[PDB]
Amino acid sequence: FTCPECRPELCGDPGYCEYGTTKDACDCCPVCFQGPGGYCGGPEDVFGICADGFACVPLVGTCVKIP
Amino acid sequence: FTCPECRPELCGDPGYCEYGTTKDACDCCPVCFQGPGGYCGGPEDVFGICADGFACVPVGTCVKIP
Repeated sequence: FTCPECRPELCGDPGYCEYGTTKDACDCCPVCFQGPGGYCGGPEDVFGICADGFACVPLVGTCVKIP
Repeated sequence: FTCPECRPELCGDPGYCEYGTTKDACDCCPVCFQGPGGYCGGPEDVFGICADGFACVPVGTCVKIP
């Protein structure tokens, strides 16, 4: 899948989020940061996007802090 | 592609969901429904998931079903 045109108005809302905020893979809309040890990866990072200092690790993977 | 099994306790918090709660793509993590007019679908509904009585309308937008 390649991303069709974005419109800032359309985006839903993730609510407040503890670890950070960031845009969607094509960079269109904001979503929340996955915490440490929480689901991530998947097609289009649907399962999460790791907060800064953390990297998605598979066995789809999970957020773990790098050195 | 397909889903691996998961740890329920793991899945991150989705927040208070004005339109309601549903399950994962892998049927594991809880998720909030997209409201009316909000972004809808894409690969695996990554973009959104329209609430019962609401349909993806082209990617697409949730539009109330009469």
